[PDB]
Amino acid sequence: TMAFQELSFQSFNGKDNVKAWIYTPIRKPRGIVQVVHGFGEHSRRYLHMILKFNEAGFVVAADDHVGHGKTAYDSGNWGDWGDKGYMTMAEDEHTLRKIVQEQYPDLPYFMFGHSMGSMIARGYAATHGAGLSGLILCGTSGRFPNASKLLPVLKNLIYEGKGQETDLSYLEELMGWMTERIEQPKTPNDWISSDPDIVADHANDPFNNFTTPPNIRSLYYFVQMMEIIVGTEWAEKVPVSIPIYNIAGDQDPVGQYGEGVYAVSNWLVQTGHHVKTKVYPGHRHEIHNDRDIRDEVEEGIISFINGIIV
Repeated sequence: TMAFQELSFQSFNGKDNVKAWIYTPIRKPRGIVQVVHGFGEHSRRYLHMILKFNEAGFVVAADDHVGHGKTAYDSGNWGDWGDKGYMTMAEDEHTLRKIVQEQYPDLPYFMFGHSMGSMIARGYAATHGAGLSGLILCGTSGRFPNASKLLPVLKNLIYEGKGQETDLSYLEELMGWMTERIEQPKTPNDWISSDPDIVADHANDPFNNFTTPPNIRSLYYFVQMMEIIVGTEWAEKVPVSIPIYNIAGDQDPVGQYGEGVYAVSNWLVQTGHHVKTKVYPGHRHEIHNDRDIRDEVEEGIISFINGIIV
């Protein structure tokens, strides 16, 4: 058996080589947690959480998705998720899962996803959820504003040959509203946290994407991933054998300031799932990075997982 590992595998899109890591506990492993990062960030922002999971006895698997992190940094491809459709990221998560479960075949397996990573996790739980012991969603979305609107527009642009073109105005339409509750925001990303130092670190980290907006087909995929997970029509597809932990800050626009986070919990409860929810008052998107609650947020996830393994 192997401990800390660097690995890589070919993407579902057939062109990108996905960079990934496995972190193992020193104690006898009790479970696996697969960590799925969000839009424009990367998996090594999560080292603090990963080490907490390691010290709880959990193996941790994480990759940098196509267009992100070391995957984008090594290839130079920051703006194209490829030509195989919106499930590309969920399929790459499935590949990493099979790799880590080949090394640890008999452990309870949990998936954690933050932001777009919770959208990937939610779609994954509806397509590959067989075998999951638990699902943790952080900073997830309800019905995301303007997403329905851009879907046909982007789809038409694709069939017109514009798929690999880049246009910043579509992302700004999708995302530009998100500082709306913030008095005088210094940056368009101030909604990630009310701590300016976290926003500045996010901006200064070269493995986050501040160079290239995603091209038109990649934006299409993003909006598809937002829309395919909406309502009980999505929730019914998630096996009720998977309990769900749903956490967010109530100043977070992604989840409509607590309302859409509880809407998602309701969709799942309505369809027969066991759901535990926790909304942290007065916090924006990245509750797991806010330093005044970070330890509490991580302990809550571990306590949820321990409750299932027990």
